[PDB]
Amino acid sequence: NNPAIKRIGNHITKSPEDKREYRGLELANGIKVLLISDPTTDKSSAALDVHIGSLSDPPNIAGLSHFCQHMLFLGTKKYPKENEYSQFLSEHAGSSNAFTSGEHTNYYFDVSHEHLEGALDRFAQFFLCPLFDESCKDREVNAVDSEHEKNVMNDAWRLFQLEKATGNPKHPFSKFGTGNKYTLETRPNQEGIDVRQELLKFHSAYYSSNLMAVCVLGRESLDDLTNLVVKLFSEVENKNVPLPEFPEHPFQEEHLKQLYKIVPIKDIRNLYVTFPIPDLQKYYKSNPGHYLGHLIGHEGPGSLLSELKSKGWVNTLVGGQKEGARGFMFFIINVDLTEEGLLHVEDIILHMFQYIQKLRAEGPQEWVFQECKDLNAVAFRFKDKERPRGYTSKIAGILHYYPLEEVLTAEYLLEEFRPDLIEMVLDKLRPENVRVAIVSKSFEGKTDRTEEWYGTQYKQEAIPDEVIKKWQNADLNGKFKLPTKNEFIPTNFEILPLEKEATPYPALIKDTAMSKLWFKQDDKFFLPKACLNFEFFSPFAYVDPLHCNMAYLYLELLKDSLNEYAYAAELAGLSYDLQNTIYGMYLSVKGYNDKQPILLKKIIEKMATFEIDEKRFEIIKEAYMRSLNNFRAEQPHQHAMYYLRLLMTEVAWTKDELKEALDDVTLPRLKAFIPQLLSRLHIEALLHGNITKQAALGIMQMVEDTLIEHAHTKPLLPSQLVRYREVQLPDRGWFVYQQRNEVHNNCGIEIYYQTDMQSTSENMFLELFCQIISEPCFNTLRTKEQLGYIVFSGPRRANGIQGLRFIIQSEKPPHYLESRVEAFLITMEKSIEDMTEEAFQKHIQALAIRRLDKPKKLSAECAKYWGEIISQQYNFDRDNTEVAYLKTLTKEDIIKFYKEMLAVDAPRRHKVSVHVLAREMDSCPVVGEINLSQAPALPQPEVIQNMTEFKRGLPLFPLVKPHINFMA
Amino acid sequence: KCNTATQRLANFLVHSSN
Repeated sequence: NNPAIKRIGNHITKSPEDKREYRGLELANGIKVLLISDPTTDKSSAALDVHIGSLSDPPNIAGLSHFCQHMLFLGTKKYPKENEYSQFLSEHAGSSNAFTSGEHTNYYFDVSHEHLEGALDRFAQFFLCPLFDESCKDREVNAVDSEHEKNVMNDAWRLFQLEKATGNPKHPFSKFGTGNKYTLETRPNQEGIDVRQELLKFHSAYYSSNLMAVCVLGRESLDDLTNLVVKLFSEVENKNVPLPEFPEHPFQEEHLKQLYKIVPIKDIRNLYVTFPIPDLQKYYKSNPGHYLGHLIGHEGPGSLLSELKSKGWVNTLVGGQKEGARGFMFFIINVDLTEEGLLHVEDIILHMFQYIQKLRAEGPQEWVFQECKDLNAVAFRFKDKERPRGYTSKIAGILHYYPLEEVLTAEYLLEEFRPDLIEMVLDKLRPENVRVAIVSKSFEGKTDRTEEWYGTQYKQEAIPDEVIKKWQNADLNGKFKLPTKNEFIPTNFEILPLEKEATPYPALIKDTAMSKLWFKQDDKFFLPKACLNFEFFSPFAYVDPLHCNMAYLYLELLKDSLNEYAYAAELAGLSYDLQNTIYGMYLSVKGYNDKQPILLKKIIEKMATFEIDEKRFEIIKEAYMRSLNNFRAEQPHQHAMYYLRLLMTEVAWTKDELKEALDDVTLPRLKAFIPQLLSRLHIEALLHGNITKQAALGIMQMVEDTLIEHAHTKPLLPSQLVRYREVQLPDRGWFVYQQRNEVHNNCGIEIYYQTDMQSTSENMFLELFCQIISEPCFNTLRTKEQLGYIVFSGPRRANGIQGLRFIIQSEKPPHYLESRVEAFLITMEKSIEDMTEEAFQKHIQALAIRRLDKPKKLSAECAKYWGEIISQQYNFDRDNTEVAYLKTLTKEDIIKFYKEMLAVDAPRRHKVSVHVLAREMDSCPVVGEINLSQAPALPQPEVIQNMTEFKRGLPLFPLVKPHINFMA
Repeated sequence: KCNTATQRLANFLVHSSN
């Protein structure tokens, strides 16, 4: 019947745990659609994926696709307003983003479930009638240039483009996808090109319905969603565009057996080994490429990483297939190098080929296939319920590769065992088809080439035929053995019956001097999983720079020691996180509950009886040193955030103090440290998931007893449970701290307007105001003024204190950036005074939905509780309490709030600014003097010379009082 | 580890709020 629909797919295979309804289909114009009905979702979502990307960029206008992506948000014939789309989402608790890859342009958004249509309608016009306004084009081109600017000094982007440049230049794979002002404005202007028209042509030529896939999720029934989509998208024209293909691999003969030496920005040592392979996408039912990735990248006993690590040459390894594009792929084996490893690259590669030989000798193993297959089935069946926005985005993308009925299982369920495909791929992993790249500062001054788009310095040499021969003649190494059955594979998935004393929030079931235990049996997700979070309190983890370094090294050495054993647990869906904090240690164990007690016991036992391998100590210590120094290569805005942190926190060691004390840590010193650190402790945990109260108390007591038995751990005094405070800025004061980033040629800035201590009223005043200025800030500071790609605003919360913050990374100097933000602040005051009571009440409603949005999965809900515990506020019913209060606020309250704490002449303005200057900028003032709003005059700021003196001269805020929670 | 478990690099409209 329905002429608008070409076909309605059959039942969409889903997990029996998934309560959501699905319906796949294809419109007459060829758009592949997947509809999802979730009557409980608080936010609805939609996404569209055009199977065309930067690889299709015209040779003379690199980045056009990406620019097209940006421009579609800037207005359509149906909705002309520059930010009609953004403003609509923001006002209805929604959000949106989009990305461009070589073959895809993915657009997505989410919004309050009762406004899907309004949002979808505006969204559909992007693919129907974009305006590509001339004024918007001249401006938006800066955001793109700004985006590329931040990547220029990023080692990942540099290496990503270098591989493209080192392949065949004729192949479209060598194209520069990001684009910048030069390629999108300057250059095209020197060639009489009207970018407006090119955008119109590109959109008209490639944005064809036959190359699109859409996924929508909402509370509406499947029929309602169907009529909705048919009504908004069936009008997209089908121009029958052939799907681009690239059967000829970018790496041909002349590109093989090549060695590349690259100079990195950060001080890192890496070895990259690549093999050109066919496109294995079509073989998703067997995944031969992953089979080899599973083995070659395996950690655990007998693996390649094991030998490479025991020889002290490598620390980490990554192997497997890497995506290329329709027609080609690569198989990689990358590894970080130690100092010794750098001098043994040839030997490392030999081991790689020896292990590969072992695989050819043993032949394809079906039990290995069955194992991964069983794990993937368990993973799919008990997959966590995803958030709409990311879910619609993913589906829209994969609808292009799999049948409607299999779009959910395609990436999980394995069906075919293909020893013939496995051998076929293995036959490509040979010395004569290899590419090797080494990244090291040791190449500095020895290179003779430069990548044009990023300026990467490197050298290219052919691999000497004898080195190739030696690799080709690799024999079996007895140290290399296939993995054995994975004993961590779960088998018990029974969901315990919801106990009688089951509470809505975590309950305190143990309150002793040694430990405080918060517990909650899962009452809504019903999956065989659990979250076990432990907070270990010890003053010796952050007493001084030296101990902080040891706290770090200790845990880093420990994780390096359990790795081999822990890897199996990882593959079996059981992982953990262990790291040092300013208060001691943090341990988290999550995944299937079945075998968690086994991994946990093992970690704590190893923790309290650890024995440091000297060789491992020197290697990891050297890396840590580089890690600290490498902070100099981080982005300007990251530096700004870092400085503000050091400035506002009572106690904080800088990275300079850390590396300085790093030469004082010796093996003897570290060995003494550990027992000291564990001697006296206090543990606060949160056990949440498929577990009983008795299992929880049991797990908590097992941890303590293990520590008590091996480390003689004793309880910590209550007064020893210190919490750091935040510096209390003086009324009407303004301080400025200035620094310089010596790597990036961009400026960074962060402005913090401290308000007051956290509390129900103070929190919502700050949050309502942020909700109201959020979209206007982005639209004003970026879209119109184009200060930079990174323009952020929102609340800052720390040590129980809070306030409004602004973060911007730009080419413009900080003193100018500040002037603009001050100008924006005044624009908002007028804006709030001019908005209707309904518009105001609308933002309240939008903030309410954002705050009440339910977690979809166990770990998400656990995170919320963990936050209440970590901050020691324990306000588990915060969302309902705070929203109720918010619904009470008036426009007058917000106006008074701003006038009292935010305005330039505010009686209680507490302002601190962090100015990060660009590389090529010696000095720069701290203050200074079109169609831009007028910036108010600013007072003379006090320049912070020394951080320590700054804090000493200021008072400290008190800590927030805990919310009441009773139980024995 | 398996690459399958890894940061493909694409260009996003907006930076991450996280």
